[PDB]
Amino acid sequence: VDFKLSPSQLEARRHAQAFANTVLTKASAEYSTQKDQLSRFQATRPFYREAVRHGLIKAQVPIPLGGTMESLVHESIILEELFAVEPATSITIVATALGLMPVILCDSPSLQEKFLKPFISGEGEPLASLMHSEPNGTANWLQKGGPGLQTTARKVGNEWVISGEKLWPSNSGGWDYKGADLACVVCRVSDDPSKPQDPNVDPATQIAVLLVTRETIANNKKDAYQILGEPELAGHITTSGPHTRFTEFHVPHENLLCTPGLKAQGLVETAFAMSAALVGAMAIGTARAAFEEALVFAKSDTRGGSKHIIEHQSVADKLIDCKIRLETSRLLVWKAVTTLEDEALEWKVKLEMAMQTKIYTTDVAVECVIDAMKAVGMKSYAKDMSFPRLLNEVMCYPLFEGGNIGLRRRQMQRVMALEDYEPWAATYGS
Amino acid sequence: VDFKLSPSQLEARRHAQAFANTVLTKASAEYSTQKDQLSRFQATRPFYREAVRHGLIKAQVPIPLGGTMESLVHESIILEELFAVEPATSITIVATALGLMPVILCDSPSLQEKFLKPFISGEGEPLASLMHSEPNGTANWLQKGGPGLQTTARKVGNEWVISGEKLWPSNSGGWDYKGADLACVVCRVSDDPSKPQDPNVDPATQIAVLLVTRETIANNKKDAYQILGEPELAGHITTSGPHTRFTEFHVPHENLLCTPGLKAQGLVETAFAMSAALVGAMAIGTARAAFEEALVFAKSDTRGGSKHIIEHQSVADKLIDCKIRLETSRLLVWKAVTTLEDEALEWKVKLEMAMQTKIYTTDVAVECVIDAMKAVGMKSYAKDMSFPRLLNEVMCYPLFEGGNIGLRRRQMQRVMALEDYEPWAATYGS
Amino acid sequence: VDFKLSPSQLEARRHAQAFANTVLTKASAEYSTQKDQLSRFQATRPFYREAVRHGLIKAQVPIPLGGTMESLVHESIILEELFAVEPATSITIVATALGLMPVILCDSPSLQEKFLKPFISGEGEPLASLMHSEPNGTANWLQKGGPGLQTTARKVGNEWVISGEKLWPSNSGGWDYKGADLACVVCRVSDDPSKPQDPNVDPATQIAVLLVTRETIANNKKDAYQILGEPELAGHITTSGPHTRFTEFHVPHENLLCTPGLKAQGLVETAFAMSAALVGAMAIGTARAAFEEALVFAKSDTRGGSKHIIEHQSVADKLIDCKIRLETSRLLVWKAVTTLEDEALEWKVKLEMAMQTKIYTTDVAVECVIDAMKAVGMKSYAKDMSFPRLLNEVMCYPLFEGGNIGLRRRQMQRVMALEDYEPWAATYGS
Amino acid sequence: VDFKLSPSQLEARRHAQAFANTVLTKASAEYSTQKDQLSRFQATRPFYREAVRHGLIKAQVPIPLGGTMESLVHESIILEELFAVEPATSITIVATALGLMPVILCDSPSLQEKFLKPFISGEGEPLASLMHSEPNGTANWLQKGGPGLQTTARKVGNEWVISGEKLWPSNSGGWDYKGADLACVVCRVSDDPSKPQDPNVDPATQIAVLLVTRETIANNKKDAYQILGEPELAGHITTSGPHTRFTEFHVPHENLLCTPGLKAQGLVETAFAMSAALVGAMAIGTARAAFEEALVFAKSDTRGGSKHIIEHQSVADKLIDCKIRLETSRLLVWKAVTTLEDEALEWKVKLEMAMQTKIYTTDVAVECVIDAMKAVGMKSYAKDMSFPRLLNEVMCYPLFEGGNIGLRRRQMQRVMALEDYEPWAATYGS
Ligand SMILES: Cc1cc2nc3c(=O)[nH]c(=O)nc-3n(C[C@H](O)[C@H](O)[C@H](O)COP(=O)(O)OP(=O)(O)OC[C@H]3O[C@@H](n4cnc5c(N)ncnc54)[C@H](O)[C@@H]3O)c2cc1C
Ligand SMILES: Cc1cc2nc3c(=O)[nH]c(=O)nc-3n(C[C@H](O)[C@H](O)[C@H](O)COP(=O)(O)OP(=O)(O)OC[C@H]3O[C@@H](n4cnc5c(N)ncnc54)[C@H](O)[C@@H]3O)c2cc1C
Ligand SMILES: Cc1cc2nc3c(=O)[nH]c(=O)nc-3n(C[C@H](O)[C@H](O)[C@H](O)COP(=O)(O)OP(=O)(O)OC[C@H]3O[C@@H](n4cnc5c(N)ncnc54)[C@H](O)[C@@H]3O)c2cc1C
Ligand SMILES: Cc1cc2nc3c(=O)[nH]c(=O)nc-3n(C[C@H](O)[C@H](O)[C@H](O)COP(=O)(O)OP(=O)(O)OC[C@H]3O[C@@H](n4cnc5c(N)ncnc54)[C@H](O)[C@@H]3O)c2cc1C
Repeated sequence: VDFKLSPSQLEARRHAQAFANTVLTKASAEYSTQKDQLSRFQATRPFYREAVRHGLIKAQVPIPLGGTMESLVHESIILEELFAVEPATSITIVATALGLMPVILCDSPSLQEKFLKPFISGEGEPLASLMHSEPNGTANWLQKGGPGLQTTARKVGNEWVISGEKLWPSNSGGWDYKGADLACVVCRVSDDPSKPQDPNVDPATQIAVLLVTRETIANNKKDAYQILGEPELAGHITTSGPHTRFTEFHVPHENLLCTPGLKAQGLVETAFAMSAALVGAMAIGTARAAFEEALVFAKSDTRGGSKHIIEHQSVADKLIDCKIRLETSRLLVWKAVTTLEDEALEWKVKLEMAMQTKIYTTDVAVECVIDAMKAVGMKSYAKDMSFPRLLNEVMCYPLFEGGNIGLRRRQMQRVMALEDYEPWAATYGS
Repeated sequence: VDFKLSPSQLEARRHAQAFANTVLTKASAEYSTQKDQLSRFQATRPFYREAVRHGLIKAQVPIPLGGTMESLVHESIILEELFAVEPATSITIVATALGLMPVILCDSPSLQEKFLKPFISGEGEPLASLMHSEPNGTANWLQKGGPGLQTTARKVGNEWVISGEKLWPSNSGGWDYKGADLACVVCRVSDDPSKPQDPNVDPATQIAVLLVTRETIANNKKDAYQILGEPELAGHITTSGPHTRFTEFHVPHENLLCTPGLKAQGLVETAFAMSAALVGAMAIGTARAAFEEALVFAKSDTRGGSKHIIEHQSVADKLIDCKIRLETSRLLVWKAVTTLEDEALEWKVKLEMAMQTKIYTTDVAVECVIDAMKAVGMKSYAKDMSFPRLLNEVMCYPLFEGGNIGLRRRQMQRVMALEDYEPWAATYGS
Repeated sequence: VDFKLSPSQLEARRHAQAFANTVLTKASAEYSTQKDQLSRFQATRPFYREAVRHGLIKAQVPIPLGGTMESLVHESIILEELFAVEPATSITIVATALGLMPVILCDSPSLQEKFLKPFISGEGEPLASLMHSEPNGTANWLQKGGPGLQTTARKVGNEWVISGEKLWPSNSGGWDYKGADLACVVCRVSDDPSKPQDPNVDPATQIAVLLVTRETIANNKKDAYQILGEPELAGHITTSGPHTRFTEFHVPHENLLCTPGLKAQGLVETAFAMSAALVGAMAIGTARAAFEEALVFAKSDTRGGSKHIIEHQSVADKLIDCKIRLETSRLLVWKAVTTLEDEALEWKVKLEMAMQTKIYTTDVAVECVIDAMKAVGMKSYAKDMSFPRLLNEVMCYPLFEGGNIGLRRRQMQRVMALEDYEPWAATYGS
Repeated sequence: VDFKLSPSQLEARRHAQAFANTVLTKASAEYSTQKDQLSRFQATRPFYREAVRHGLIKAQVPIPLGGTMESLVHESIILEELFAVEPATSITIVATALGLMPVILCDSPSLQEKFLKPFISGEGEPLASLMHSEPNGTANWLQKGGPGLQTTARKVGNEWVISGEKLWPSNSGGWDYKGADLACVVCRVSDDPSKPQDPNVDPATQIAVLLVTRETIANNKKDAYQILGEPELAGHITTSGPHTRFTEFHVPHENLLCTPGLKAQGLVETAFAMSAALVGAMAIGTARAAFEEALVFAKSDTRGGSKHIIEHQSVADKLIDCKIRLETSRLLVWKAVTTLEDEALEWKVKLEMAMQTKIYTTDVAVECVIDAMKAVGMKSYAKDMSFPRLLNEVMCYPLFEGGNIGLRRRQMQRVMALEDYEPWAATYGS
């Protein structure tokens, strides 16, 4: 046990720091004049282009597979620094890394080689998307007896036909609504999309993931793929996770990521449990910019009295608590990622640790922005301070990458319920 | 001890709902299409005009002073209700009420007759503002040995000369930046305003209130009253509370609301204690809107599953916690306004109850919207639900109207520390 | 609406305070010297005797039925003052009250007259118990599908035969293990006590309540009613709430309280809803003792510094939090028992209000004792202060009178899920 | 960054579980029959004897000093295992670790060799005690202008003369009230103890540590050293920390630990910072006992339902919240201790980290035990579960070892207020 950072870990951080200040700081002058969600997301392209030009997309892909990813701790340190300054574009890198996951994670070197190609290249503006989420929601997608997913696939010849709607998956229609360079569309296999799911089949056995690229979309009727809309979001106002209708959408059997069933759900599960751990780095960075603006203010403004605000017990108390949450949070994300990475542990041990991390860090970052604001007082509520932005931004986190109430709390409840559950396995082994 | 409502109480409510539904829901369509705080405030003018026509401004003024205000519970009921639908305009009404309070509460019938006449007339869109807050903060305005207010006043012959800046005062510039129809400006008396407050005088002894009209400003040089700015706020985006610089600004002695010193500080303290209790009705309206939107969703939505979202223990739990916060908060606000109205009670007993009320109800309203958003899940985060508006608006309450950390917890703590403190005196008597 | 107390509410307070000061403060000299739960219960008899002689057992039966109960607001006020000083004996009174409740609430003049007679006489030390609780739990006692209560009854000729175990019912074995003077035993009906509950009959349809007296027990065989043990409890170390076995226990049909089924369940439910609301007065008393002990200490102790510790903002903050929780809880309790007494309101509005009361008051009393200890510091942890006793006493409340996690939040949740639920009905009617 | 345990960190754990299971489990039979705090402590003497025989006292001293302590993380893992089973004796081993710390931390090799001999011995029952706390309190001992420590020392010839009272220091009177084998007595230097601390001198410059053995006490008159009492504690009922008076108590110059003043104060600070960090492991163990007992219950108990109660979202949510707290706590304890051992790091940085750890782990473990009791329900309140023991044990943690409100938060506030404060020095370097 050791918490020291190697020189490569410190360079990643200097690097992510330098990119956030020199490039990210300028994003806002471009997007803030834009009209609606997409205009703002599009005003973001030059900065994501830089992100690739700085090698940050290549760093989403492990070295065995062509990329420059050194570890998940490196990745945790980079996201925290990025989010600490500007979640525009930074959010696009992460959506893209999530998009690449189920490939990154498969049995097929040829799929890996085929699909990872534009991201590991160092040029353009390539975008991935794990399209799981729907208009009718997903907390119960694996429930025996229930509607299951409403994006369905049937096999017609040597292709697959997709029928169904998706909502929220970031990046999913690219910069232009012609689609994203790669997108892993998660489906339920239904021969007849007019049939309810069979209440007697395990929903997990019917999962299929089907890659879909700008090519697939194009080799298809102009209306087999339409963008019905784009949510106007409370914060993260430069992201795109549109409403997408699939109508008789043809995709080649070669684009099938793995056997449908338990193996396809495994990859979606594993992808999502990784992003669950990494997302705490996003919360950390946001709440960290809250606390740091609050700290600098409290150490330099006396608010009409004789001493700096930090000298009031109640002010220091709010700051102490933010600090505590940030520190315990970080420790937990690093603990989580390192546990994911450890080949000796069973999956369910790694999954329990990831759910904890997602739940704790996202919940606690909310508390941390709000205490920061409360300590600054009325000033924190005017837009010449970061706080109105941070507050909207920070509320995404318990909600997204699978909300705490619906998904992550249940996934951890299921694991704890198991006969052979070991609460301390990630620490004390066995 | 009795909680049943009277006929006038039930009608006050039916009337406020009818006005919020038929008039206030139409406001968004007008203010949304505007680019800056001030435009969005100006766009609200017709709704304020209807409110006067509906009696609602006249009902900010006590019956014996010519108004129609029936009781502070009547006021409470109406503000919850207005605030459960649309804070735009609603917040103008309550800011006019605060602005009218130091006149309401003074003991001079000729000043009352004169200055309250516009606001009981049934006509126009007259605005009032209590101009207290300052760019440097006010948590410490009564600190002995501190700098004190930065708006000072001095007597020159037969008039008063205001110098310095105000920030945040709702409505203070008016519809058009030529002033509110009535402003009570709170100033610290200083002969040489470039010399520090004397460390040796109780700051409360130097407080003056000066009434400043559209006329007083019209009778001064153009650069003697300058709006330097209008904060862009997170929520309540249709309010106005500019940054105003008074430079050698002449007020007539007949505009002095009373003799400078402890009586003047006392009128201001009593004004902010009353609004400290009432602001809980605002908090409860905004959180009720959250809890109700969530509740209706939880009961009409299975969120891809077999059963309505409310049949899940963790979902019910959040809704239960919100309900309880709403319930306890309303009880407290009614308890507190009823306390303020009790003649048999010492002011310290009334002060303490009003501070409790503001702290609790405002803190817990935030918890309430956030818990509602959580139970609704990802959908609560897009702007075709009310939540992203509700969240930004609720964060105002702990911060504004004297912030809890700096102002109200300290006012309460001064009373608790007094030798003669009777914790339960509002309940069980002296 | 009104919070002013009448002269008899003031008197009731005066009288409960004088009783607690002059009588209840002496109990501890007697019981502390004792070896087990029961001897501590037994050492408390002279104090219950004084309770009876001060008319306090009679004040648990309403005037229409021959007792002196003035109103549930009166009751609340007495409970607060008893528990503010001494829960021993105080607990026995409220347990007697609960055990009388189903006779009180049954619409049957001959039963009322026969069974309440000892409790209105102002003589002896008669005890009553409501025997619902069981060794295997009771949160799921109305679950269709489930095993249901395991105290069953069957009618065998002109009489009823009880077989099963009860645990936790206060006072149930009387002073001497020969039985409470009146016990209401809730059973599930099964003609064959070895058959599992029929999973297609709604459990509420099978509830019976049988009245047992020391005479019913004496006309049974010795081994038909055995006390199997007495829990040694964290706090309230002077209550008896035994483990009881019923083996072939013979009860006269005419000791049957009402027709088995929904009417019988409905009686148990009403009794428990009323104690739900009144138990908040207990939680308040205990929490209030803690707060008032910390307050007086904060106001007189400098802790080796130069000011009373109440002048430290982190000290003030905790006591402010305690005051807020006490104040809200009391308002809530009075709202609840007032709601319960309203004939115009339907059952579910009342039950929901009561559940809300039990949940909030009992959770938040814990926090209020723990924060009071943190305020005082080390010294709170030693038995020359009250805090050790209160700590253990306050933690009963979330758990007993139907726990919040499994009983009260489920009852409240079931109400909130009905299509015809009106959240604000107890406040603004329908 | 690495979280994997070394084979000796694993053996430390095994060794500690073994000791606790085989030895500590037997203490309760012995101490439970004893009728006061000292009697209960005395009953423990055979278990501390066994702990010395297992080398646990020797493991409290670093290797270069003739001890067997391998690292602070080993120490943390050890104390977690002792406290997860039984704080009796365990509490004495850490109290002795603390009493030894001023001596271990001093820069003086022959004083080490002399005073540490009996603790690295492997033999007897030697006790140490850090005697700092006083009847009047210690949160403000360092306050310029305040009263200061009420235990004072003056130089007389070649001896020091102690006057005043200590309260709470653990083990301070020995097994028999003739004193601990080594007590470090913290005094304020004063030539006339009847005269107030000089308000113009920095309290930290007047600090002296005198080492007092059974010999030092033996060489004095009977009434120079006297135990005036022994607090009866809520929890930790077998530990001793008496009320001690010193009256003209004479200590030799060779027993002064170091030069009075800032060097001496720094030795006290350093020792209490180390315990502040390590005490989290005590808190983790108590809260873990609670979590684990409830988790077991939850997966074996249906509570008359048809499913194990962990199957209920509300129950699981409780256990999830506990687990998060214990996980985050442990990470933070390991971070804190590792940070203290970092020679490359500045003291402020180590200090802040240790303060954070104490505040979090000891606050959050109270919540953890209370949540666990809520999940188990009525049953947790009876003394045949371990919860009544845990509940009183846990509430010591936020209070003892420097309370969180008075001491630990204030220390952290002063570091955060420093101009050259680096929030992340411990994670990211300077
Ligand atoms: C910026 C942003 C980016 C996003 N990026 C992506 C992306 O790359 N890929 C993608 O797939 N999605 C993405 N989303 C969606 C995101 O992951 C959501 O978390 C996902 O929609 C699941 O949402 P939900 O947890 O609210 O569950 P929902 O199904 O919408 O359920 C909502 C609520 O119902 C309740 N509930 C439902 N079922 C249960 C139950 N069984 N038990 C208890 N409570 C229950 C819970 O309160 C829950 O909060 C994005 C969203 C945003 C805002
Ligand atoms: C919608 C809206 C309407 C408004 N309407 C009005 C109005 O009608 N009239 C008017 O005058 N103003 C108005 N304002 C301002 C509002 O009343 C503010 O609450 C007021 O500016 C005081 O803010 P503050 O409590 O943050 O104090 P500040 O003095 O600005 O200090 C801010 C922070 O410093 C810390 N702090 C400072 N001093 C202390 C201390 N001694 N102890 C502990 N902590 C301390 C606290 O954390 C505090 O929150 C309005 C603002 C808004 C958004
Ligand atoms: C099991 C056990 C073991 C112990 N072992 C030892 C030991 O080995 N050595 C030893 O010396 N002591 C020991 N004690 C004492 C222990 O370390 C206490 O923490 C110590 O007495 C200080 O307590 P306190 O923090 O409550 O400070 P106090 O000075 O007693 O202050 C009490 C309260 O006053 C308020 N307060 C006072 N000043 C301020 C301020 N300036 N700002 C804000 N709030 C303030 C705070 O709420 C604080 O909680 C032990 C006690 C126990 C129960
Ligand atoms: C001082 C004292 C006096 C008492 N007086 C009486 C009395 O007069 N009469 C009487 O009948 N009893 C009495 N009892 C018992 C008391 O009312 C208990 O509340 C009752 O035993 C039920 O306990 P419980 O809520 O924990 O339910 P249990 O059935 O014992 O359940 C325990 C825990 O399991 C979990 N759980 C079980 N089912 C569910 C579910 N469906 N959903 C979510 N979680 C669930 C919850 O976390 C719950 O807290 C007394 C107890 C004490 C300590």
